[PDB]
Amino acid sequence: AEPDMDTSFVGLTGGQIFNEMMSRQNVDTVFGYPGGAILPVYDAIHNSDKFNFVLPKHEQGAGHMAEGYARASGKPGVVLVTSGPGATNVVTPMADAFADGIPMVVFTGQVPTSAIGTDAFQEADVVGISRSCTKWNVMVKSVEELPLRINEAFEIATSGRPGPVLVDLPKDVTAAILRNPIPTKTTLPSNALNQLTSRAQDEFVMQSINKAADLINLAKKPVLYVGAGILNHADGPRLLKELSDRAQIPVTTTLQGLGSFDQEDPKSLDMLGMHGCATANLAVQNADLIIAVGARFDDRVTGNISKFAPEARRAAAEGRGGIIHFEVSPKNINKVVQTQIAVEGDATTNLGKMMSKIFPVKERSEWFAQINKWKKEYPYAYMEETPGSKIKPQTVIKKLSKVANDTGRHVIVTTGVGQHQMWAAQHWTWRNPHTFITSGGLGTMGYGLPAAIGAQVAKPESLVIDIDGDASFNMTLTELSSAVQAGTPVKILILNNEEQGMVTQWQSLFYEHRYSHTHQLNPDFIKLAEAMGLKGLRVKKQEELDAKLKEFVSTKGPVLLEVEVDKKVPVLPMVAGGSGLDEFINFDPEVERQQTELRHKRTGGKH
Amino acid sequence: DMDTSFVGLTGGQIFNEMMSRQNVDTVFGYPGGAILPVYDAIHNSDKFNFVLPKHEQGAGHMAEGYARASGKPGVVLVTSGPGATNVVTPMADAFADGIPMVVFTGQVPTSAIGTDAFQEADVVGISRSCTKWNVMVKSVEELPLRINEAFEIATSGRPGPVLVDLPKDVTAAILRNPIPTKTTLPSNALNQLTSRAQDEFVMQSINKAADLINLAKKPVLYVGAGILNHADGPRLLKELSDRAQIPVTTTLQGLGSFDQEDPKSLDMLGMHGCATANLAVQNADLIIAVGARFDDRVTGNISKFAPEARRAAAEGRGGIIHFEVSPKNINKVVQTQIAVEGDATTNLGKMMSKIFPVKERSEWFAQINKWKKEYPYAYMEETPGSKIKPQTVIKKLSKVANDTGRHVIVTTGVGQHQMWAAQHWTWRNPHTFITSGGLGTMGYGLPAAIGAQVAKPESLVIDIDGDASFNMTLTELSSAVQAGTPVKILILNNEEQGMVTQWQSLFYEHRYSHTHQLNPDFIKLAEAMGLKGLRVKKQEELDAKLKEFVSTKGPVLLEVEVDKKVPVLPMVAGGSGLDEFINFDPEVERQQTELRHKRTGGKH
Amino acid sequence: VMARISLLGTEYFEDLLLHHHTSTNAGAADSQELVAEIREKQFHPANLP
Amino acid sequence: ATRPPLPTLDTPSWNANSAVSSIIYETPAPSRQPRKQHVLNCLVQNEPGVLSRVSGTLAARGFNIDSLVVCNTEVKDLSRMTIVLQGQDGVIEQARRQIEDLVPVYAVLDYTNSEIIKRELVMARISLLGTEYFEDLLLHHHTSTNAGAADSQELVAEIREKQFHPANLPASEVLRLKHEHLNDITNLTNNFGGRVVDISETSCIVELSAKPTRISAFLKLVEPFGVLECARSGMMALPRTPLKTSTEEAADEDE
Amino acid sequence: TRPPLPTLDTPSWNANSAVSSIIYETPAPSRQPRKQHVLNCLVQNEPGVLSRVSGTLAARGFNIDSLVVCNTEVKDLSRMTIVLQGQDGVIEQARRQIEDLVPVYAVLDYTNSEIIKRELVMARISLLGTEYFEDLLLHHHTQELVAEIREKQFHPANLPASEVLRLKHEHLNDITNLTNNFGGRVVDISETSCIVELSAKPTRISAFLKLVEPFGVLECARSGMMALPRTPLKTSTEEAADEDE
Ligand SMILES: Cc1cc2nc3c(=O)[nH]c(=O)nc-3n(C[C@H](O)[C@H](O)[C@H](O)COP(=O)(O)OP(=O)(O)OC[C@H]3O[C@@H](n4cnc5c(N)ncnc54)[C@H](O)[C@@H]3O)c2cc1C
Ligand SMILES: Cc1cc2nc3c(=O)[nH]c(=O)nc-3n(C[C@H](O)[C@H](O)[C@H](O)COP(=O)(O)OP(=O)(O)OC[C@H]3O[C@@H](n4cnc5c(N)ncnc54)[C@H](O)[C@@H]3O)c2cc1C
Ligand SMILES: Nc1ncnc2c1ncn2[C@@H]1O[C@H](COP(=O)(O)OP(=O)(O)OP(=O)(O)O)[C@@H](O)[C@H]1O
Ligand SMILES: Nc1ncnc2c1ncn2[C@@H]1O[C@H](COP(=O)(O)OP(=O)(O)OP(=O)(O)O)[C@@H](O)[C@H]1O
Ligand SMILES: COC(=O)c1ccccc1CS(=O)(=O)NC(=O)Nc1nc(OC)cc(OC)n1
Ligand SMILES: COC(=O)c1ccccc1CS(=O)(=O)NC(=O)Nc1nc(OC)cc(OC)n1
Ligand SMILES: Cc1ncc(C[n+]2csc(CCOP(=O)(O)OP(=O)(O)O)c2C)c(N)n1
Ligand SMILES: Cc1ncc(C[n+]2csc(CCOP(=O)(O)OP(=O)(O)O)c2C)c(N)n1
Ligand SMILES: [Mg+2]
Ligand SMILES: [Mg+2]
Ligand SMILES: [Mg+2]
Repeated sequence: AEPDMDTSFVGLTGGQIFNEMMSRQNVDTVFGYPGGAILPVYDAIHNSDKFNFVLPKHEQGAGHMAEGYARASGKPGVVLVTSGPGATNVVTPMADAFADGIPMVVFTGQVPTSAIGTDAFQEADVVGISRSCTKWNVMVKSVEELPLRINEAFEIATSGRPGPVLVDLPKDVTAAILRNPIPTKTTLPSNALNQLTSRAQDEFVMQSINKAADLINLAKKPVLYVGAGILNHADGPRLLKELSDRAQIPVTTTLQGLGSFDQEDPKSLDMLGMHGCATANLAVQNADLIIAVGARFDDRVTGNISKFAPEARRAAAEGRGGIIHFEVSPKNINKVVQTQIAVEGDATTNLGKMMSKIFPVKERSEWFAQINKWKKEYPYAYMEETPGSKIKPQTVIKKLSKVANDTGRHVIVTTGVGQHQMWAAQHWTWRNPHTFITSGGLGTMGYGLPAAIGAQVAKPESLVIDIDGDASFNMTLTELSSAVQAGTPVKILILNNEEQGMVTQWQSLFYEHRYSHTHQLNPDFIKLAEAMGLKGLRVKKQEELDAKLKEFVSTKGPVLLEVEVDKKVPVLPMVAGGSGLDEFINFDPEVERQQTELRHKRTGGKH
Repeated sequence: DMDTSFVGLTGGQIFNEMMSRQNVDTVFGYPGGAILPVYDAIHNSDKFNFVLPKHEQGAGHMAEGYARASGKPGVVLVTSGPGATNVVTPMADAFADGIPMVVFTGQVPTSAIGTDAFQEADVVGISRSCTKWNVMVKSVEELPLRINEAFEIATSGRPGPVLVDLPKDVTAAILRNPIPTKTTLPSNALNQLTSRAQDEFVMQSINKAADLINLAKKPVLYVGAGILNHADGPRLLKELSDRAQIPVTTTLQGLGSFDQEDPKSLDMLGMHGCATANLAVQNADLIIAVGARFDDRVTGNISKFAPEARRAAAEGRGGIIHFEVSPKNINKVVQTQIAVEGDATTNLGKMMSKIFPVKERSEWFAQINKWKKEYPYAYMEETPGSKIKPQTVIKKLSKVANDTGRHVIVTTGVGQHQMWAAQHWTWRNPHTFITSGGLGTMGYGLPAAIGAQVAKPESLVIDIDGDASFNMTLTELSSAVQAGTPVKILILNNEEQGMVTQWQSLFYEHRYSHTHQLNPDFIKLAEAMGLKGLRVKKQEELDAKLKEFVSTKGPVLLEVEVDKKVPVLPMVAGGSGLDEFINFDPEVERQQTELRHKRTGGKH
Repeated sequence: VMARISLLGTEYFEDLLLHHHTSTNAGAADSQELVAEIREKQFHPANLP
Repeated sequence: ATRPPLPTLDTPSWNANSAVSSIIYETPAPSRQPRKQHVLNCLVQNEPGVLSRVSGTLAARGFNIDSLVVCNTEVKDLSRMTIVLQGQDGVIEQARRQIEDLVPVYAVLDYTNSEIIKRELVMARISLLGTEYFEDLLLHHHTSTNAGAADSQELVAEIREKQFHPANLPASEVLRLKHEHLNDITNLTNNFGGRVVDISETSCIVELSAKPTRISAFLKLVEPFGVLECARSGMMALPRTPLKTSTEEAADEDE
Repeated sequence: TRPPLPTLDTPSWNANSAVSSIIYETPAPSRQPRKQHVLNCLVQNEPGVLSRVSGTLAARGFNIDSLVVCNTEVKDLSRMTIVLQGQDGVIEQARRQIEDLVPVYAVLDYTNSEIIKRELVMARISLLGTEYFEDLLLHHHTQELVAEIREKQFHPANLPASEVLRLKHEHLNDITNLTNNFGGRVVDISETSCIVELSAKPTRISAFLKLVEPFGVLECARSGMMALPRTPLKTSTEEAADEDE
């Protein structure tokens, strides 16, 4: 062989190599759960001073904790579990990180290579199982390949669009001792294509940048459709501000794009999509040019694809507008919507390579007229509190938003999945990048608490708040004790409506209030938190809301806060069915009262 | 020959009708935005009961406890995306233990498939490696056919999990055409005239088997879970064991198939099986495998597995006979001499006539009873002022539950508590021990207990769980209250991961690497979920607590503080054969107790 | 492509398919006027020297 | 149900006795022909009157000449004549010495008892209408010499009332029989290394070049189809040198 | 980098030079033309005949390119193919001159009819090339030029035995390809020569003998010319749609 040969690992076992590889890959923390087939590795990382360790009560926690670590630190989340049941429990975090583009390197144990395909004890086709929900996976056949595969794993998990990779580690491989020099430098097949077509591709993207700037300067009603792609670079958000200030372009963001733009800015369109504000939705529909930056046109965002962006589409047929897409992967170009100008590569890099081609603009009176009109005509409206009424969910978010902000701390917000997830995205003011961590692509319940723990590990002195739902919290509440053991002072907020809100909303609207198994039996969260070793606070009456929120944030250490919110409240606005973004269903104080009395009639007063 | 009784019904409504047709009376599931058309149809359905867990993994484990305790398929109705990927572990668990299960997962509309849709996962591509057969229903016309295929496959041959993906548009669609419901299985279409030649082959295999059994002088019945998949299983096993005076050893999943209060009982085989059974196997001239697949946890070192059987086989006087339902597991691990394909129970009846009745096996049972009265399940018992021993808790509860006069079903987690609940508990009744053996999933005890309680509402379902395992899925503690299941949760809290620590104390110089999790207040936890919490940490307090525990009218949790760092013995690990076990010795444990304190600095 | 092709003509092939079709369909003696019609055809082997 | 029936041929097998009885019965006869014919090769100077002078000499001395062909070499004023004779060695050698003594000849070589490549050329027109038509066609031209009518009616009517006579066959079947006969003749001439140079509605012309013993066999196999017209050359030859391996020629046991 | 490859750079014609080539190469006649006539004699196989027809044609000073007596498969019936050249009225005199002979049934004129004229040729042809052939001819022609011939590069002398072996088979192949194209065959192969066989038109026979001539022809023998008329058939649509009447 002709490549370089390393002798630093000669004499070390497979497990002891793994310990070194973590320091060679700059790993601060490893989330995992010990097991039989992975014992040689755990024996080698025993009291290791190369990285800390977080022990969950369930492997699904380890995965979700690793995701929270990656979303907050920007570093690959490492998971070290065992074979069989330990490897099948990290499938959901992998599938979740595969859709939201979160860098993970999952290390699963495996039965000895001499037992593969013998229906062995705790044996599973982990590679086959995770094949569709991972960016790439491999089973290390020998100790010689071990450092090579690890480097391949970390590179793939961070190259292009970040994602999860799985490295299957047989016991006999991690237990055996390396005795020969080995290759270490990676040679990915994808890099062989880029090396051959380097000059041709780098000029092709520049040509697209030229055509992009020409179309941008030509636009008169432009809209920056910003996604999670701009957050995968340190200089991401700042170049977004620069582009938005230079040409006076309004900025709307996806759910995973929140935080990439200061929402205190007059050019902030806030969130768009299914439960996005009408201002952003109408702006997208009426814009003549859509500049998609780091987004993939999700079906929760575009709504009806046929009715998506009528003005921007017809402007393309006149050569005065269209859609510009800044993507890192050609896979997501011309997949959902047809694009007139495609700019391949890192969005932040290309934006900083287009600044010298964008004509400065100071005023768009006609275009910002409709935007500011929509902001006043279509705000985030809801049935606010009345004297002698149950606490409203939207209000809690608004109050916690200013309370957490008036601490001077760096606040990181994680959520579950449901009505509380949307309300936390709507009524929270996002200014800082990597401060909102939620499961949007796959929408995994029980994501709130473990992601909060993992994010807390990445940012120890940061205020990490978990805005969770009662049903979501009842998925992985076992990790409460794990938070104590990990020493993470996470802040848990449970908007308890004693129901599966998001599902009941669809049942109330599309299934004539026929609530089928959407009301689970919640436990006493206060007694639960204390049983786990945390502080428990409950708010029933409306008056105690402010006083408890201050105590909830001021509390040193992990604390759980339950807020009994009003039930059967639909998240509005809403774009569902065959409705376009301009065909949203807005809030109506009379309709909610009508639906309330109708609900009591059909449910027999039960709801 | 076209069905037309579903015309006008929606896919979800057809699903509801198919459940009654498949005699389904219980469904374990969790709603979602893609399985809504189905849930709207089964709303207040009087055709079957519904059990709502707090996690989909719970539903899967509840379905297994239901399946193994009733013999009926466990039906799972979850949504797409995360709702489907959360049932992967119990599917892989059921795929290993061979548990009849039909998992219906939701799916995004067919118009959005292949567009990285919201909550879309390749559930077919994922569950393919851990299911007998899966399918994505392409149209409502195919739905009654696919469901029929699912239940048939899940219960034919060796039982197992099947997955049926239900697209949103499919379940919402209204059927407007006559449909085929008759299954067209390829492996079943092979039986044109081949059934005759094969039926002669198995019968001649019975003849050769019956001859070899009569020729054997030191035979051993190696029994697994395959004898439990038939009602007359345990019945025919006893008839043969009495007829030919053949001793019976069972696997972990074979427990309950044979009366352990019978003089011919050999107790459990394998890694943590008693020496009596292991030595019987290693010194047997003929091994009759009935419903077992020679797992690596059972055979120990495959090179040394039953030398006397192989030697007798080379001399034409014995060997290994294998009763297996699927030829896949025949000659996969060990080279059998006689193969009896098909249902083990069914074939045992056809062979029973050709077996020569044996009065007594004097010198063979004399050597067995010698081993049996020389290698008991010895362990360091309690001393005045000592901590509560885990093995003793199993002992006492095995009698307390027996004194109730109620049908007792026992479910366990995974670890030391699992093995001790299999060794020191006396098994006499079939389908009363439900544990995760093939895959060994932690957090299996509580949900399987809830599921089994649904299957047998009269039975006393006791969950012998561990502290680390209980932490995996203790969220379903609240599910037990809502399901109305008065399950009995027993936690052998050693405040550690005993099964891993044991391997670290034996093979890794007592280096405990992250094997000590922080347990919650199990008694405060239980009452927060809606149960009653009981705790015992004193010897003279245990017997009274074990009775209050069992006699509690409803869901209840009992935490028993047990002694730490106590290895499960005997233990056949490494390259050691079944006869090369490691037995208990009071001095050896007393020495390592002193060695551990020095190496751990008095911490452990 | 690799295909095994009969040399006994269409009549025999028409006969051959019917034999293997009634071995998977039903065990009853159905299609009596088909085997009797395919046979006693002018260029069926059984009617030629 | 029964498997589709097949009338088993069951081709009978030989036994040791009937097989030998067959081979012995099918034995020909040794020396059915006398002494092998002799081939002479004349090297003659090409001057006017050589063909009349040579052939005239053999006729003036009553030599039984089977064939005589004059071949033009690629040398100016030089021709080659190949002659085939019959008789004893003493008579034929005299014939050689009689021709060689002539003025316009260089030398007359004796190719008998020598390895040569005998060649002959034939071109024949073959009927495609079959056997019955050939009987009709041939008998028709015979009446132009026999001068008979009422007596020949017994024959021609018998011929035209045969089964496979074109008059009794449909126009479509005659067409197939033409090409079936054509394919038979074509396969027959191809095996002999010949060619089909002409194809018509009613006949075809075959061309073959080989040794006389090969062509005569060919014309006998094509004969049943009906040879309408034939042109068969004499016989020319070119000397061959019998190659032997170095191991075979090393056997110089002339002790 | 650059993987080097020599550019042949094949030149192309223009409209002018292309015509200039065609005009230059196209065939042309010569002074005092000549055409071929073919006769077919049906004679009785009596003693003589061959001397009679040849004598009658020689005693009148006819051209006579070939005679060729062919045997019909009929008892006592021969056939001759006489090739002539001259004016149409001159060769007609020859036809009536032969037909008058008593054993001659008739003499048919095939010069104005579609016929198949074939001629057999058997050549030996050396494999050793031109240089050896010049040596062999000069050897039998019974100095200084002998030395110059044997000092040529591709003579068998001053040339390795291996290259001679390959040049033998190289020539053998080149001859074989010629015989194949003309529809002939190689009937014999020795260590120094290869006897070939060909039956075709005399105009094609001479063409083959001219092409294989440089290889050096040792022996040769041309039969003459055998003629058999094609069975009358040429057109399908002009059979009755001639309207010449
Ligand atoms: C109950 C619920 C409701 C929801 N409703 C909404 C809603 O109303 N509105 C909404 O917006 N979301 C909503 N979602 C989430 C939605 O389903 C998607 O997850 C969301 O659209 C994802 O945001 P994104 O596409 O911008 O980011 P991603 O899904 O992560 O897509 C990133 C894209 O940018 C590209 N990219 C990645 N990195 C880079 C880079 N460095 N440079 C260039 N390109 C890069 C990638 O190739 C990819 O195509 C909801 C989720 C849930 C659970
Ligand atoms: C920590 C731990 C330790 C363990 N240690 C042990 C141990 O020491 N000893 C032990 O025995 N187990 C042990 N196990 C379990 C072990 O891994 C296997 O699960 C166990 O061997 C399974 O028992 P089985 O093979 O008999 O049943 P199965 O694994 O279910 O196999 C049944 C076999 O019989 C066939 N079969 C099924 N149904 C029928 C039928 N109706 N008719 C005929 N044939 C049929 C099947 O095809 C299959 O081949 C342990 C598990 C854990 C988690
Ligand atoms: N009835 C026919 N009319 C015309 N061509 C025919 C006929 N039958 C056969 N042929 C073709 O003529 C070919 C024979 O011609 P050949 O190859 O010998 O060239 P040729 O000797 O130069 O003939 P010609 O001098 O007439 O051009 C046959 O191989 C065949 O392909
Ligand atoms: N030097 C050779 N000696 C013998 N045979 C040869 C030699 N060279 C070639 N042959 C073979 O002889 C074959 C000639 O076959 P041909 O049809 O002429 O046999 P033939 O007419 O019966 O003559 P003969 O009686 O000499 O064998 C060549 O095709 C070739 O396969
Ligand atoms: C997990 O075992 C394997 O991966 C395996 C599977 C098939 C064949 C061989 C092995 C390796 S092993 O037999 O030596 N077991 C092992 O390494 N660890 C080990 N740990 C236990 O407690 C956590 C319990 C336990 O089985 C009861 N096995
Ligand atoms: C789950 O939706 C789909 O499977 C899906 C995926 C891609 C494209 C289209 C669909 C169907 S849908 O847009 O009409 N949504 C739906 O049926 N249910 C639905 N329920 C919600 O609450 C539980 C929330 C929610 O997304 C926010 N969608
Ligand atoms: C594992 C899983 N199962 C099912 C779903 C579908 N689902 C989405 S939201 C929801 C109900 C949860 O509501 P909740 O968590 O209490 O938040 P809320 O809407 O009530 O505020 C469900 C079942 C999911 N996203 N994940
Ligand atoms: C999901 C999962 N992770 C890891 C393992 C490996 N494992 C087997 S037993 C065990 C420790 C559990 O000990 P415990 O449940 O408390 O029972 P104990 O032996 O301590 O009595 C572990 C981690 C497993 N079987 N399943
Ligand atoms: Mg809720
Ligand atoms: Mg424990
Ligand atoms: Mg021609």
